[PDB]
Amino acid sequence: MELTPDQQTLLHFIMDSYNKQRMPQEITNKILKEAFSAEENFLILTEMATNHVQVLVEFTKKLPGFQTLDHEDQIALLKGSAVEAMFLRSAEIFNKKLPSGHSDLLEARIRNSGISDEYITPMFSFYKSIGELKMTQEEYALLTAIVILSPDRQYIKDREAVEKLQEPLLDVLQKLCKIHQPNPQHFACLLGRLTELRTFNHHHAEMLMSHKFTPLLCEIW
Amino acid sequence: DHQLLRYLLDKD
Ligand SMILES: Cc1onc(-c2ccc(Cl)cc2Cl)c1C(=O)N(C1CCCCC1)C1CCCCC1
Repeated sequence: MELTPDQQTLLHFIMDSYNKQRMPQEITNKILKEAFSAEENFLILTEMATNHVQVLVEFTKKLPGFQTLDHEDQIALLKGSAVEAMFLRSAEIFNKKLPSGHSDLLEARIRNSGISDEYITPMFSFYKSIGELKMTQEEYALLTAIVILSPDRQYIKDREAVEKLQEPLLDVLQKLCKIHQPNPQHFACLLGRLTELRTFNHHHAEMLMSHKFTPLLCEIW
Repeated sequence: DHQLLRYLLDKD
């Protein structure tokens, strides 16, 4: 029927950390004002990417139990979930945070930045697909926390300790789906987005092959 | 390796 006091606590802590995330106004302004060319457009995206990583590192550190993990496991989680967590954040920015005029200018910059349509087309399909679900802020926060605390990233020493942090989050999300949408396939649809995000590791890897970025981007990718 | 990443992780 409802979340236990322990599950409410976990959700509260995650929501707090999710709400403290902010895309600077300086960045939204650049989307609107900066010169329109492949080099300038690619440079704005590079800036947005660096900021997403900074925002996601700050969110991750505050996740319940993340700090109890080994420091080397903490880095493997950040490096392994980067691409996936960024797309999830960029989808929320594109679908919910930006005004309708700004989204249009951003799409125009994305499509004219040197990045292949082979990458850009499933990105926008994913954006439309996540937009269709009409996800609450709780669902975006929990999915982001679930993506980050994935126990099957490369170079994780203590996978079991990571599982113990991810599993109660999966339990909370399913319970929320039952409470908010008592549409019984809503959880399965959210899981579908998790597997859809995984395909982006492949499109990003093929893009990287063809220090044009930032030191944080070179380190995390 | 991961010097910038470690810094953001260890700050406060
Ligand atoms: C990973 C990753 O996850 N989300 C993004 C993202 C999406 C949309 C915006 Cl407007 C901004 C970003 Cl950062 C993102 C990423 O880093 N991208 C995107 C690649 C697919 C086309 C859009 C840009 C490139 C990568 C090369 C360097 C420049 C930024």
